[PDB]
Amino acid sequence: MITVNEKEHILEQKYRPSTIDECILPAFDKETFKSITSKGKIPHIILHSPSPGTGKTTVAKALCHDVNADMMFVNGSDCKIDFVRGPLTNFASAASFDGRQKVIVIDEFDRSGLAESQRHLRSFMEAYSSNCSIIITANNIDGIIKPLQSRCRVITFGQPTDEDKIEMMKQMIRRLTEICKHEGIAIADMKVVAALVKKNFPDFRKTIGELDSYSSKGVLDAGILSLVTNDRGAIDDVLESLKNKDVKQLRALAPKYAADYSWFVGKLAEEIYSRVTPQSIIRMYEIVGENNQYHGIAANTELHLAYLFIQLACEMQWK
Amino acid sequence: SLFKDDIQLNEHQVAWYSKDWTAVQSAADSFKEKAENEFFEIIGAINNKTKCSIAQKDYSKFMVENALSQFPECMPAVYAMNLIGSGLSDEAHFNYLMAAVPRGKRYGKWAKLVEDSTEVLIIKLLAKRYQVNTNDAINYKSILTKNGKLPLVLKELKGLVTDDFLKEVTKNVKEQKQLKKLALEW
Amino acid sequence: MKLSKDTTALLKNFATINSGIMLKSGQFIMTRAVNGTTYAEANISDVIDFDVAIYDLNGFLGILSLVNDDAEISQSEDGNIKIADARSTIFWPAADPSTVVAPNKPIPFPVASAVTEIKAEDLQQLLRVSRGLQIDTIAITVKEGKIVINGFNKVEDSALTRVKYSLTLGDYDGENTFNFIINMANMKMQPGNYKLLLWAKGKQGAAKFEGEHANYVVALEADSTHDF
Amino acid sequence: MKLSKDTTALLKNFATINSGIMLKSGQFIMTRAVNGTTYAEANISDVIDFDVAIYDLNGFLGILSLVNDDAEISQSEDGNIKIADARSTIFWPAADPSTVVAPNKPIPFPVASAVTEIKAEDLQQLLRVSRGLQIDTIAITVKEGKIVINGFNKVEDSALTRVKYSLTLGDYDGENTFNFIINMANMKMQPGNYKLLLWAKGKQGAAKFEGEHANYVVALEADSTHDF
Amino acid sequence: MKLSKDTTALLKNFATINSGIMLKSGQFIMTRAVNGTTYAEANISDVIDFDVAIYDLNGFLGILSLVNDDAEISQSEDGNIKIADARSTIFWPAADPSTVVAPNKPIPFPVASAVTEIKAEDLQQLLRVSRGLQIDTIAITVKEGKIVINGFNKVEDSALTRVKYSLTLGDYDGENTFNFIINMANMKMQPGNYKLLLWAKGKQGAAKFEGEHANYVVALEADSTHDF
DNA sequence: GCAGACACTACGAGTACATA
DNA sequence: TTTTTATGTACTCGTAGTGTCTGC
Ligand SMILES: [Mg+2]
Repeated sequence: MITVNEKEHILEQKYRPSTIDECILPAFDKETFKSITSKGKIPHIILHSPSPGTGKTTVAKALCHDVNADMMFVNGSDCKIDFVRGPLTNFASAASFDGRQKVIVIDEFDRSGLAESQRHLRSFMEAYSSNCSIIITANNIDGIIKPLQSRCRVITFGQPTDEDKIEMMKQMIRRLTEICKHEGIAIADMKVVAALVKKNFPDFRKTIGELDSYSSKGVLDAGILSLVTNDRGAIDDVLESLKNKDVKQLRALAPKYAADYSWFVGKLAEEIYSRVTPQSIIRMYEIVGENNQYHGIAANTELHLAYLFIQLACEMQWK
Repeated sequence: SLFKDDIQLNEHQVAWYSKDWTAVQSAADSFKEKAENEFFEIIGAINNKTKCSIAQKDYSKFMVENALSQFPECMPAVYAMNLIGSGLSDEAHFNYLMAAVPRGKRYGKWAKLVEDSTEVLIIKLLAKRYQVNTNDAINYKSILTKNGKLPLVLKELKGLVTDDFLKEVTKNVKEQKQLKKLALEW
Repeated sequence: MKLSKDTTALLKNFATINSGIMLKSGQFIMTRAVNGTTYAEANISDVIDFDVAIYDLNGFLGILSLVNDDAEISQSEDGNIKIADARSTIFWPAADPSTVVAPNKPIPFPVASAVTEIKAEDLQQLLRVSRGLQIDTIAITVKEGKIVINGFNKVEDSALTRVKYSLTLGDYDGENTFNFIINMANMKMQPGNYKLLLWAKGKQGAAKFEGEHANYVVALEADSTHDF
Repeated sequence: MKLSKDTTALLKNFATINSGIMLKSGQFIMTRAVNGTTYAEANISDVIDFDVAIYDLNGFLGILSLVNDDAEISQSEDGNIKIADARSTIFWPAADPSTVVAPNKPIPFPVASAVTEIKAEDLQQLLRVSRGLQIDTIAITVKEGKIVINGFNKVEDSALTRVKYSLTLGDYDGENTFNFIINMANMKMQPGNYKLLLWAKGKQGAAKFEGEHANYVVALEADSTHDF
Repeated sequence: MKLSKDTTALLKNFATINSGIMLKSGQFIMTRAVNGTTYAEANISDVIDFDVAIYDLNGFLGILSLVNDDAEISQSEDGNIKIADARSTIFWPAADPSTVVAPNKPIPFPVASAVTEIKAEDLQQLLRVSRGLQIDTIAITVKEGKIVINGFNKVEDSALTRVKYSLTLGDYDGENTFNFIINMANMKMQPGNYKLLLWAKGKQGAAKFEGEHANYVVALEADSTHDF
């Protein structure tokens, strides 16, 4: 069932889906794409994530493949005004001689300095709408000028329903399993495959890219599961010593993370937010924020970190 | 206008097929339509206590702080992220505000002052000729009405109104009503 | 179906009324301004032996300068244009008819409401003259019996009353004084001697210059008042 | 009063030295920078017929390329100005002298410690070497009996040590030693033959460039060094 | 040592390959691009008498037009480059070799997989057309017992699907079959007749042009295909 | 030979991000 | 339902102006 490109080793690009069905998508989304390929003609479309690797630029090529379009594929950042005047006007005006929908795929078109090109395109789209249609791919919509969103069906990715997420995940697990059969990767514990999917959910590219790096040993066993669910750096020793309100331990961990402070302080905010009660949140930002703020006035940085710990130990009421 | 049968080719089709780009351009310029933002669904969530979670959308510590800066119920919380918030994650600065500023509502109008565009040009002028910063310059104008007759001095300085200087005062053809205005009644 | 110094020359010109063009089979060729204002027909030596539309003429012709004069042009296998040279070959794109404005049919000129003529240097003189002093519009009309042209600058002479150049053509047998106006960028015809037929039936009128190579027809301007 | 093709060009040129200018009646113009670094005088053949101050020069010479060349630039009926044209009339502001830095000092270059000439085509070569060989200071001095120029690079070569450029200007006969350094930035003349008169006693001093279309005088940088 | 027009026209070429260059004593000079894609070797008129590294080639060559066509050159006491003129004199920063990506020596070319030749008359027409035809890459394969060359538009094309151009080079004596694609961009050779040396040991593969002046090597494209 | 036309530069517009 | 601080620094785009060089 699975398309393999075989000119690539890089493996998240080896398994890039050929057709709209091979693609793992939300139900309504897949159905709307089937609907489109059915009518045989392709409208102007925008696909956007903003979460990378949800399949935007893959489904772009697939849509073309299904309707058998004559398709020019173009790097967004390469598509400046002189390109549209030049190469694209040529293609859009020329007649495909098998009677194929002509389609211009502009990938990752959300760059800011192309707004001039995008406006120039708004007039173009109406002039050449009879021949050929445009499929834009973007990570961030606001980088697509409003009159281009007016002219398009804007389809929005990787923001599935609670049910879609549950189905999509099953579908992705089935797929990974199938990729493993093909690749010679032994699955000892299915739990690790369900874990890789869940871990990186919206992003299907990283979820496959992961599989490559945990396959060093050709097998996925309970031992790999520890590294997949496990946290390689973490904060745990501090978070725990904080809850326990002990000090000698906090006093000792200070020098450890004083090393790079701006990063540590960041994690601590991110990680404590989840682990503490609602008005402890508001207190924790005032405490961490103030501490971060004077860092770099404070002369002994290791001490300044100890001071932060003592402060949070006392005032944090833990859920 | 010969031929006398043309299903009118739209403004665009003519621009392009004929390939004069200057007409294609003004056809481009047609939709420039500049507006954007949706920062008020972020303010709204901090207020109404709905859920956004940020991350995905662009965030402005300046824009969120200023918006809330309106209603005194908030100032305590904004005051906070103002002293302390410099140096917090946008993710954080947001999470905080969620858990501090409590009620919810606000209606729109910010407070912006009323500029007498003329009075500003006049102070901006005085501070130029006199190499003083703006507060003395205001003193000078108060003084310079009540004797020494502001027309005497505005007449000397009408000299430098250089239209680079006007761009510093207002932003529109209001700016050209001013070139003329102190070139006149002194 | 090779092409000669003669036939390419006239084509670089049609390329200036309209960038692309549609040519059919004959010793016949013709174009038009996408917007209407202008037109041009011609017959020529070499013989068009197939139907094809072009997008980038000025370009297409440049490409021809690079092969052997004895280069035979054909309709290529798929249906684009094969330009077979000596020891090489070029394939230029046949363009989609529906993206090139060519004349519906070879618009047939009515009978002359008026008749007169023009001289090559006179046309050379005029063309040369206008832009220099900023002129960008003109007007043919009866003056002291004969017919003359009066060049204006409609940018700095809005309502058309400060002539800035003039040329006499030949007197006027018939009898009424009319006033015909044309934009200046609309004067694409190549210098040489042209017989000048003029015409009118409503706020609509025309003007078909006849050369010894090809014919050009130019619309009028909205505020021209015939005397019929 | 009317301003010629050659006068206006010493006006775009005096703008590179002062935003504003004050020329008065006569056939003499002169200006020098708000930072007293740079003095430029020029005798024109259009006779200025009154006393005027402009906050901006390079702004004015703009509303002047448009108007035709009659340009009876007279004085407005309310203290401002009137540019009379073949067929229009324009009004530029006119600044209270308290808003323009004007030289006021047609002080006369004392006497030359040493004199020498430079050929215009050889200003050429230096104004251009320095551009892409990256020079930003030079030093005029005596090598092997003639008076040379050295270009350097104040930034890369912090103390004028490695010479990126030399130029030979015809021998010195007087018996003195000197090293006059000028910051290329503060050098702004349109090319041409130039008499070079350089004066200094002890530590105070300057260099005077005599040219057939203007005169130029600038200040030795901090460290210049001599024995006059 | 001096250099003539002919020499430099070369180095202005070798500049477009590597903006720097290292060169030593002899009548041989060479450069290969930083990124490992092309390379040229040269026997020349003028004679090199000392080793030296030039960081900014494209502009040194420039400085050189700024004095007479004869000025002599050498290694300064200052271990830099001295361009000395009749009247003036320049001193061009000789750079540290560390930083000028040059080739240690000269690597022989694999006795060629395939041989043929190309007229310079012919190759001018390829470049000439390529502008005209937006030909960005080419492929040299075997069509019916003869060696052809095909220009494409990798941009609009993508898969090199349709041929926009096709010179016809030599004939093919041997009995392999291949398709060597070449990035037009990578083709930096002063025009003149060449012998062509192709090579491939499977995934390995390159292309050598053998001039009268210098030899050039360019890398095939990623899926140049063949049975060698 | 000079135009034409090419290749290069300078500038202004819009975006951005770290500081206060 | 509302709408952008001031200073300094960096980068991309389009275009217009600028200059050196070659084919019919
Ligand atoms: Mg993508």
